[PDB]
Amino acid sequence: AKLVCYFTNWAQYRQGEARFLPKDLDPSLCTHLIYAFAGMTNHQLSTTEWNDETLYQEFNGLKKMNPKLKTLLAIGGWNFGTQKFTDMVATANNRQTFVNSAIRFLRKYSFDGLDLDWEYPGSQGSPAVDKERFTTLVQDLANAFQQEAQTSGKERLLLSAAVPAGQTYVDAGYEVDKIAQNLDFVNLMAYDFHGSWEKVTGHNSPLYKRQEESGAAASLNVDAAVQQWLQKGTPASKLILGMPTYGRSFTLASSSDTRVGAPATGSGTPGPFTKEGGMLAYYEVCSWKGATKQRIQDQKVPYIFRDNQWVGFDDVESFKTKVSYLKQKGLGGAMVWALDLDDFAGFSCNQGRYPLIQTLRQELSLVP
Ligand SMILES: CC(=O)N[C@@H]1[C@@H](O)[C@H](O[C@@H]2O[C@H](CO)[C@@H](O)[C@H](O)[C@H]2NC(C)=O)[C@@H](CO)O[C@H]1O
Repeated sequence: AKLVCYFTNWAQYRQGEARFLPKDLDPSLCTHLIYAFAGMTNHQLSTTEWNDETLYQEFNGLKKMNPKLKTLLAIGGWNFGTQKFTDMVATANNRQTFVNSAIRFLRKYSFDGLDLDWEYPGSQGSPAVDKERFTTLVQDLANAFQQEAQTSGKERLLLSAAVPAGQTYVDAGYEVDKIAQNLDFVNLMAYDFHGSWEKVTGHNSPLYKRQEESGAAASLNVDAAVQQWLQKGTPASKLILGMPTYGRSFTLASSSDTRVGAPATGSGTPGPFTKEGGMLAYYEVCSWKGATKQRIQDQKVPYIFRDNQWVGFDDVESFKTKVSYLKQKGLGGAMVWALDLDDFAGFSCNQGRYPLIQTLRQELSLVP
């Protein structure tokens, strides 16, 4: 089993106990640690924060403590958008520039691989031609990594990709069968199924559908996303089930209608540490004062409300349920977004450090 965990290079800017610093990294919590995010300049891999080089040395320095650990560098993410990917994959020449830059960069900073997080080929402004060009990029990287291993005698760089759960994005961007041949593993982003971009409440990461759902909505759940990627050609051993350590929040139209599917007027109030309306870290809801928590019966996940604020999130119980699920489906492991949104310092939830991610590690039988 794998436990793939994302580190984010902006968590260092949160205040107080929420500030995530190198001392908060645990070399043996996860099997694979992915650094979010690198960017791109002139079609070439590049840093995005002023101290990335300092953090790269910390990050890969964990491997001194746990020599089994593998690290990857992720390029892209939601905010990065698509234009730079589109421009880089538009020609073989530009892809070659990128691939060669990536190998040099990963070796320079001692990363064990690259995680592609383009959100997404064929969507978010990216043209339809990018579906096949993404296939080619994946093939180009895999083949070049194989070649460099032969030339250098070093262990081959890994290639993974973070991929969407929703059929609209999957079919617009991903030749699933083809890319599965070349990716070492596939990080399924089985979250953001619902959120405050919708005008009714819905859970960030439900395992199964609700009875009231039909049509496309009935596939906006973890089980459907997993089965989608498997049936479209991803080997189970390569499919890594993503898990969120955050929830998605809504302001209710009325505090007297708190159902799943109740009318919402927008994002929930920003969290005191995360300061982003529409999401909250686990540590911002795990002990939410004066709130009312219950479970969504068929979806196997909790929601919590307080006055006109409503939040769908994951807890220890839902993480256990999801690991039981992934094991039943024979998947390659779990992935988690993100280290810094769990109660990494044990300051809020009275459940110790990393209560959610330690649950994943325990349920996968990966405890040192
Ligand atoms: C692998 C993965 O989940 N990638 C995406 C993430 O970028 C995204 O997290 C969001 O990243 C933004 C930067 O690109 C941040 O500004 C934003 O705060 C952050 N949101 C959260 C809830 O952490 C995650 C989660 O939505 O999903 C992908 O879209």
